[PDB]
Amino acid sequence: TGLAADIRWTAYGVPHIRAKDERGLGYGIGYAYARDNACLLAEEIVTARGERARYFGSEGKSSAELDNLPSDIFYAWLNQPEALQAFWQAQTPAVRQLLEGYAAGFNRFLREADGKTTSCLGQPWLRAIATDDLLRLTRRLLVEGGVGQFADALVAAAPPGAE
Amino acid sequence: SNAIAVGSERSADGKGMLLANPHFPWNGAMRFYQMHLTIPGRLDVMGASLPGLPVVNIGFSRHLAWTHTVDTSSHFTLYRLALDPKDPRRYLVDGRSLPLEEKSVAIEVRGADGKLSRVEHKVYQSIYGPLVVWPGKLDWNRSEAYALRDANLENTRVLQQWYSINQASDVADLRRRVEALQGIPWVNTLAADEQGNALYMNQSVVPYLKPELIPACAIPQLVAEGLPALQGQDSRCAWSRDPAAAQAGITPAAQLPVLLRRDFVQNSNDSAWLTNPASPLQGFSPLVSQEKPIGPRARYALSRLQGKQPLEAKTLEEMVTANHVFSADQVLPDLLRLCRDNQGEKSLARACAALAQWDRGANLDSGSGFVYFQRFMQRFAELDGAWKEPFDAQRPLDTPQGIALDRPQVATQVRQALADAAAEVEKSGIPARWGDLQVSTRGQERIAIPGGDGHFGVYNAIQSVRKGDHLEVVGGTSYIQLVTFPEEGPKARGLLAFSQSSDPRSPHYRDQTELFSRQQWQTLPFSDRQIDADPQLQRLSIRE
Ligand SMILES: *C(=O)CCCCCCCCCCCCC
Repeated sequence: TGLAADIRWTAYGVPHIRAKDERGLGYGIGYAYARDNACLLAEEIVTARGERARYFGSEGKSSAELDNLPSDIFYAWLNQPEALQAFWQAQTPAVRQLLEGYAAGFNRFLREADGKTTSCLGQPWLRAIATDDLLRLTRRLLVEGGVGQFADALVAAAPPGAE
Repeated sequence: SNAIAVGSERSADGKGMLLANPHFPWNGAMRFYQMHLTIPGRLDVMGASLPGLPVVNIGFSRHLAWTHTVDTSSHFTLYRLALDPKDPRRYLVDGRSLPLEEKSVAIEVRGADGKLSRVEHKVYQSIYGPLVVWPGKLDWNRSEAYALRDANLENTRVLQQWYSINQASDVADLRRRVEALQGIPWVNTLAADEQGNALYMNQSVVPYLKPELIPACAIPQLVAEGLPALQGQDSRCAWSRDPAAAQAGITPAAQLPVLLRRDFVQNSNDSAWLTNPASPLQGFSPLVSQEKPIGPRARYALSRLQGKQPLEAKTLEEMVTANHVFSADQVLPDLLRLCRDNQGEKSLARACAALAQWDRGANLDSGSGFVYFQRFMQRFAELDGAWKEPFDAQRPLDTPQGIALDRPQVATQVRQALADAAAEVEKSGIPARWGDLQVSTRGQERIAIPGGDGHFGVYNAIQSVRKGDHLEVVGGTSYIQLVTFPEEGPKARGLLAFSQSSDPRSPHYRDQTELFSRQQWQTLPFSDRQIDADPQLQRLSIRE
């Protein structure tokens, strides 16, 4: 598209993104962010997709210290396709463009990465991202003052038996 | 988190000034990242953001700086359901039995053999939202269960909200943009502008219940503990509707705390109440803001801010870099008296000497007195009626304070806490200063980190966990930004404490962390002139 950005970096790797529109601005953000934090974002998107158990088994935990399977159940429930679609449909053109640009810029970095700044190169979970994945992250953060604090409790909620 | 906005009546230059000191994770989905965004002619903003978000979350622009702190407002309500006495998968609303809904999810699990298995899980839902179980507290038995309604699930405005903030010109504009949209999920906003306005807003997404409904709609035993919990068997306890709210069931902007001043506003995660004690914020819903005792970080900030002397940038910086352990102001004098009252008591000798020698700080060089103090305070926190002066609502800045050593049982219990704290410290393996113990691991190296837990009143709040022989930092001071507004353009200084990159391979994995260790803040370059003056300047243009 009009995916174009000019990026300047000052001391300590702080990026300064200039673009003529939101798509280009997102493109520069997603690219600069991937250079420093591709593995981090990939891991957190795995979490917010409810795919931790698929890549890591049930023994591990998310960076929020939830067990992988309870975490996956919670995020599968939170980030259902109907919820992501409703959220997307409610977004302004500018915001949609920011998100489209970010996914594209992140993916451009991933296409070119040779491990210079990417310790998880070659892992099967290090994958091109979609705008839906950024909506998954957004919604994960959105509920951190709410149902996110009750993720274990939601998973544990089962009706009484014969006791 | 801490935030201080200073206005024309207190700033040394008569313009606005903002200190942003959010305390947040050093790893993971909430790890701050610095960036400056520009669309020439219509957007120019710099600060830091959470992973995956193409907007600046805390930042500044030509005439404005803003920050956030987590608020004490409720952003959800629990609903206690009255179960159908004939069927625990049904619940009563106005005496009518309704069925729970079921939503199944399926998860793939990688097994011992490396193959995938499919696990199906049923999530039960009521009209309010999903059911939640906290064993021993919120059970699902044959009489009752709990559902949770999260107000931010329908907040589709959150990204638009920050993008709108990024376009704001000054404090008045920021306020208009936040109040119009009501997209902020769970934080306060504090801001200052070039003209010298200082702004505080408790403007977020909060479940709305009209005041007359609260006494009967609350679950008495749960609200007593600060859990927002409502009666789910009465349809009149549904969140209230109001045409002025941006989203059905949330509190209208007009009913949420705002304080606009020209002296200062501050917040360190307490309620709106004592944002500035000269103008207390009172009369809000319990779901919004309550007049509760303030934590030692806010008491510390208020002790430094009250008075009439001009505040310079350097004053606010030093409130962070001093590492003063303000909780010590409340108990150390009496703790020292107890030490002297017990001279020649073997079990207390090292503790008492360490405490007397201590600089009352969480500096790299701070002596073992800090560690003894921390372990003592964790025990003092469990004692009943040990404060000399309990919380006094008419003296909220100075209470609670002191130890009731004149009361025999307290003196005995306090002395025992110190002995116990000292034994725990003697037991662990300590040769050594605070920076020898608290570190951030980078590769196979460890960098000493100043600061201490916010619960001990250290403005520079740092949370750490025991890992092997050290305390490993996991959260706290993160993105630091201190902004003033000289004529040339905004002058911003700070750091990202854990550095830009979480990747050990990166040139920017530990560079600002070394600086954070030495507490050497740096320019945050904003203007083309500042960017161009940087001898490390690098540039890439990309397209597809
Ligand atoms: C101190 O209390 C912590 C302050 C953290 C500020 C975080 C920035 C604002 C929250 C962003 C929410 C975005 C959700 C998509």
